[PDB]
Amino acid sequence: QIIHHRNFQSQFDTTGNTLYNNAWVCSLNVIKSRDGNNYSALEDITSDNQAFNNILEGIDIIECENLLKEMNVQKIPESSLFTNIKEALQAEVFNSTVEDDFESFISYELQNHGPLMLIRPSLGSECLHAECIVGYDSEVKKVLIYDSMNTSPEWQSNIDVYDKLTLAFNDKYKNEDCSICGLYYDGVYEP
Amino acid sequence: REHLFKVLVIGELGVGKTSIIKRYVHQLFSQHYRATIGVDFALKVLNWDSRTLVRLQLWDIAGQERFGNMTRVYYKEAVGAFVVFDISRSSTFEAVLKWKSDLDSKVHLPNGSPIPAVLLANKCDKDKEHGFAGWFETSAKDNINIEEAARFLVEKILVN
Ligand SMILES: Nc1nc2c(ncn2[C@@H]2O[C@H](COP(=O)(O)OP(=O)(O)O)[C@@H](O)[C@H]2O)c(=O)[nH]1
Ligand SMILES: [Mg+2]
Repeated sequence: QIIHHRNFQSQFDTTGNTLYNNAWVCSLNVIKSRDGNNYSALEDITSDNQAFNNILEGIDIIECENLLKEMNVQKIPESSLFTNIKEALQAEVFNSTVEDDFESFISYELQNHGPLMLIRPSLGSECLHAECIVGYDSEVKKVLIYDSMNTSPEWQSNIDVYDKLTLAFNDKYKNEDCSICGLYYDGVYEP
Repeated sequence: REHLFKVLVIGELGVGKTSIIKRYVHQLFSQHYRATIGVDFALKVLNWDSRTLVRLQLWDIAGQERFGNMTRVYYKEAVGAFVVFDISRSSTFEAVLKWKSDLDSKVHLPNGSPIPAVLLANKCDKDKEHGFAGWFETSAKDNINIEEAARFLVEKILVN
């Protein structure tokens, strides 16, 4: 139903032979851009920023926490529909009632707050990763994900997206420097 | 000409999985790899031969190493695997079978056969058939056999 229109950016180079740690700028560009354009984050990435186009490491976690406040990137408010999902994420269970609450949670947040940015522990790396929830489809039960590791937006199943959310909200995987993990959104978006 | 292979790096905590990836991909070694916001997995591009280019995805099991259970979003589409243990610790070698069994329950080749899995005897600076296609005495600190083990895995992946 709810599908937002944003430009996709890969953190790989054009040939796909170079992998940059640009997940932070890519995801920030997704939630801040509009109507298939690109947000102007060039003042932050070009000005002698060692965390941009870096093949070894990305942006510092505490430095990224302050960057989100400057760009009006807010954490989603702790609502009751969010709390029920978060308690289900602590149990790592995805039954029908949880899946229905997940469907209504993602639908509500995408409608009222626009595309969401997920900061979570990486799946195949020691660091953190950032990806974006940009659409949802209740017919096929899939979520539209803007993951800069891929070459294009991807429709992923709900339980796969649910397992990604588990990394950011379950206490098993949260380290001492995972205080930035969670779901964010553009503070200037309005439906 | 271009191939994309996803390979899992699994094992117990403190055996050298992150160090092996950092040594092979970034030619780097240290005892504390700080965390940033950048990537979901590692990438290594290989000029395998004159007519083949191999892009090797290295997925560090990372936060799932203390619990030993594999999620689909992690292991999906995997075609190879490194199983790493520490030779200086006896308990870390014991859990190699527990990782190999959990690996054999989740991922498999398209024909149903098990995926090529290489056993890494890390910290080698300081056989039994359970399904492993090979074994290597590797050292992330001294850069020993890490590059050979990668080509040995890519070769077994290209056989299929
Ligand atoms: N001497 C030596 N030390 C190693 C080697 N590989 C890893 N280490 C050390 O083992 C410690 C933990 O390894 P780590 O990278 O965290 O392995 P992981 O927990 O499986 O990701 C690090 O402080 C490294 O210095 C090796 O080949 N030789
Ligand atoms: Mg590690």
